[PDB]
Amino acid sequence: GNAAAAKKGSEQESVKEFLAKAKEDFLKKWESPAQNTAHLDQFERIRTLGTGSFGRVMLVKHKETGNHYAMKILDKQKVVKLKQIEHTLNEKRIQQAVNFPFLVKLEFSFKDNSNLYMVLEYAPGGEMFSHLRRIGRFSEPHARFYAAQIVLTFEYLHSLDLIYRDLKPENLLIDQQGYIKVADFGFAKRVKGRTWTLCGTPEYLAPEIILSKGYNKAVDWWALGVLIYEMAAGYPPFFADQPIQIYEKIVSGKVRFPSHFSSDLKDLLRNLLQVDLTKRFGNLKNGVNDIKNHKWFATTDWIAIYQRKVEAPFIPKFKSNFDDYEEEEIRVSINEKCGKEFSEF
Amino acid sequence: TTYADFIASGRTGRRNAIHD
Ligand SMILES: Nc1nc(Nc2ccc(S(N)(=O)=O)cc2)nn1C(=O)c1c(F)cccc1F
Repeated sequence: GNAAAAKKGSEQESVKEFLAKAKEDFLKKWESPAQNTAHLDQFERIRTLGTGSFGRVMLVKHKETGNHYAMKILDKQKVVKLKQIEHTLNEKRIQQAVNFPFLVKLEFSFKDNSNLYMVLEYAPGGEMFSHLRRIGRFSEPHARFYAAQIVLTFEYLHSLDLIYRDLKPENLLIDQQGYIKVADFGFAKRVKGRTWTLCGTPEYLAPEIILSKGYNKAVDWWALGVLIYEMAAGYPPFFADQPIQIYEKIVSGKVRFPSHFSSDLKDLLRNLLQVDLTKRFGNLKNGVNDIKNHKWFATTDWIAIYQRKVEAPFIPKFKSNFDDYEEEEIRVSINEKCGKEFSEF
Repeated sequence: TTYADFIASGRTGRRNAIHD
């Protein structure tokens, strides 16, 4: 409904009051960031869970509590070479400040001569990516369950003047209850108005990013369109062997839907994958309510989702089943590297 | 099929971000 999306007041005022308090909490931490809250030697390193451009992400156990975490290791020199200093500072400053059920917690952070360390809340279900590729595609109700959590997460992040800028199944973890946690704040940025950095993942980039136009939080809503499509189809709406071929498809104005997509799903996706910013859902007068009140979400009880009261369509089997990596011991240089650049981390 | 086209493509593994 379009009339419902352009409505107040009671339920909308409840959302407002929640978001107001959330902003107050966020600003305190934003202005006074947690820093140097642990040390490497407090963590037993178990196995590699994955790799990023800056280093391994390791399953670790906190020795004095026995709690398990995922520790993202970032080689400072590599961050500098890739010109990602400010993005890494953004990543840690933002992640330590936010609090929402569907965001991975930054539990501890610290640095040594060689590396930055981000000790993250561990999700036992691994990445959505792994499950989506194995299963092939998710049913519409399954996709909808995940999509709903992303909608609320972006409503939360955007209210704090944050843009996320790297939505993809690779960055979404599944917890013990089958719910989502958004991981990787590497491109997250707090900005009022427009920004210009060419960043993200090719399949998920909005046209305005590719076209070097200046952009805002509407890029996240475009990315949601891509995600929902990929979850429901099993493949993204724009794919090719090379990124340049992907970009040509994104900017073309054309999208084809699988024949099994419901009419409601297609309508929503046409409104999210809208090249015209004055027409893209999430970026209109009604903001996120255009999405929340769309037919495809008619069965979605937003409060129940937030409260984790909805039965998950899928709980990953837990036990052996982990991806194997060749392991190497961490060498910490005897000389401090890039101290000035990362002083605020 | 579009699915078969995707599965045979070089982009079915984890996708790296662009750091420009
Ligand atoms: N916080 C977090 N938890 C996990 N859990 C996890 C569990 C199993 C596996 S696997 N496929 O079996 O090797 C992988 C991850 N990851 N994680 C991360 O931040 C994280 C991420 F976002 C992306 C890649 C790797 C990570 F490590």
